[PDB]
Amino acid sequence: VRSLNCTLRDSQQKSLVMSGPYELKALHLQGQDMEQQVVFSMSFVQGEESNDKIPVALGLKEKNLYLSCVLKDDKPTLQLESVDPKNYPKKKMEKRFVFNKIEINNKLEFESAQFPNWYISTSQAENMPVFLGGGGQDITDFTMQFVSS
Amino acid sequence: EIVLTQSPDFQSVTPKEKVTITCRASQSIGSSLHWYQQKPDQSPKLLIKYASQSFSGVPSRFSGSGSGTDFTLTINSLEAEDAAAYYCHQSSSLPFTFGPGTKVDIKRTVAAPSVFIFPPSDEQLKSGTASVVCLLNNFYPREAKVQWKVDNALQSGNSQESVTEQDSKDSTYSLSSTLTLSKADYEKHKVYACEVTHQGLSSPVTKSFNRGE
Amino acid sequence: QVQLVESGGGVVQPGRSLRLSCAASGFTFSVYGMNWVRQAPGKGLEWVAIIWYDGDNQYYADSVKGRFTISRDNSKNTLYLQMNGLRAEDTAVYYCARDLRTGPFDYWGQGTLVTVSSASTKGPSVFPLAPSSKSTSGGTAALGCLVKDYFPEPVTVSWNSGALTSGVHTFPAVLQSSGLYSLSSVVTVPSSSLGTQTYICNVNHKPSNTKVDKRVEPKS
Ligand SMILES: [Cl-]
Ligand SMILES: [Cl-]
Repeated sequence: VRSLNCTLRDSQQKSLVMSGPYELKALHLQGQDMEQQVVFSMSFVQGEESNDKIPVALGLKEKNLYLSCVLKDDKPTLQLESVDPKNYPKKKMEKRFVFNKIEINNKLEFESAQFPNWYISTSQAENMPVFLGGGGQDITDFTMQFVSS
Repeated sequence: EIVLTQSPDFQSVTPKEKVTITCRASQSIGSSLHWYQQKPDQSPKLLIKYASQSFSGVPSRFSGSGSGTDFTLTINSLEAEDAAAYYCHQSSSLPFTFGPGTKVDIKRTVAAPSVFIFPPSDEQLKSGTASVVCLLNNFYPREAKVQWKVDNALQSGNSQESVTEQDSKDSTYSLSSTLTLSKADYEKHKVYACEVTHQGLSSPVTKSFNRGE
Repeated sequence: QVQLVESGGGVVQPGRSLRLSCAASGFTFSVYGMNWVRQAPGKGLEWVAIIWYDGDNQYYADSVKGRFTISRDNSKNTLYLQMNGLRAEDTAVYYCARDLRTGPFDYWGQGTLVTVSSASTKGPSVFPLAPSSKSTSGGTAALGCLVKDYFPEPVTVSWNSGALTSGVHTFPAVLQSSGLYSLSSVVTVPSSSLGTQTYICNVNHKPSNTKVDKRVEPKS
């Protein structure tokens, strides 16, 4: 399965970094610290090609992890899940790892294909974890930059 | 936990040689495998990040390749300064682990060790203990076998070996094998010998002495 | 430029505690993960612990899990390691290292030596390794000095006050059953020089202030 290596920055230009074994946080980084951005492997999965939506999976290129959405106490939750890197990416990716990549207002939105109207989100505040959210004050828009280095 | 193994344990390389050393992971680690160089009593330094990516300031002769479980570090034309320990480390998952390392040295012509045996001094055994030193001097390769004979009987668990780092000029090693015995045990026997087996010797070399003769 | 400087290593009794420090400069310390990596004498590198950039999380190797505590102070650009229940196996050079994206250890400190022992400071006993009577005409003879039973490291050895350097091999120390160090320093010389040239090994052990100048003569 062919995928693209990228970094993601929210609509407030906050970069995404690892803060734990299974956690990401969003914060503004100085230009010289741009290399700290977590590297995603975005793969295109077999699925629902509705007008303006494309099914994707988001792996961490440098870890045996994928973003997935599950329920915890009736609440849709984002998590980083350990996988065996040799079996991934899969064309038929498991439902929990599927995100609908939405292109709107020249930006990216990642909706859980498991939880409609739930998106990969960041808070306005500095250095808070990345989560599943979406009235409201959550940031759901991102820009994708390609990895060259 | 992910375990990393490195092959070989020791590598002898002629300067200007293209050399390749391996690192194997117990599980698939993608490309999250890093290479480090470490000279003795020196801090390690990063050589290659994420299997095959260059690190600023590292000489272009260092190259990495591989993915999944099998990884290689290439030295494209080894230079004298490249004799060092080479470690791989994985960052795919916690806990983070290092491989056991590969020691790379400078190949030169086989050199037989010059063997010398030294009985304990009179001043030593006065304080209750006796030391028998067997010196293997200026040899190549590092591989040498030292067996202690006490009245044609083989010894065990009472000797400690020490090996110098590879000489920067003659590319040889020297080794000491120190047999420790109580004053009493030393006074019980007559013949003390050390037999040395090395590639440079057609037949092993024995160096002996009769106690106080 | 990136600089990492460890401090705090030394001799500690087993069961007791010690704090290591690592001061950083030349980079935004508050956005990089920091690590401790150790190396026991003559052994491989062993990863000890990680602390993420903000210090809200950390991770330890099983070998140190529960006995060790990794921490940081982003306002002072300092990384810490608190070691408890220290044992003989914990004797190692401890390096601090920055990681890139929780990946490679891109910058390393110089290392700090931690010695875990119940041994008391002691100067060595210096014995001669007398040149053999079998040393032949126009041949080489080996002689030396057995520097035995000292603590802690290091001892230094020179020959003829550093006048004699070619053919000298001062061996790395080996830790004995007793918890004391021992090494030998040898030199190869012309067999014909044995009567005309004087050979003295100069042993120096600063922790006990022991200076010994031993004459190495053929036995009679
Ligand atoms: Cl940035
Ligand atoms: Cl080069």
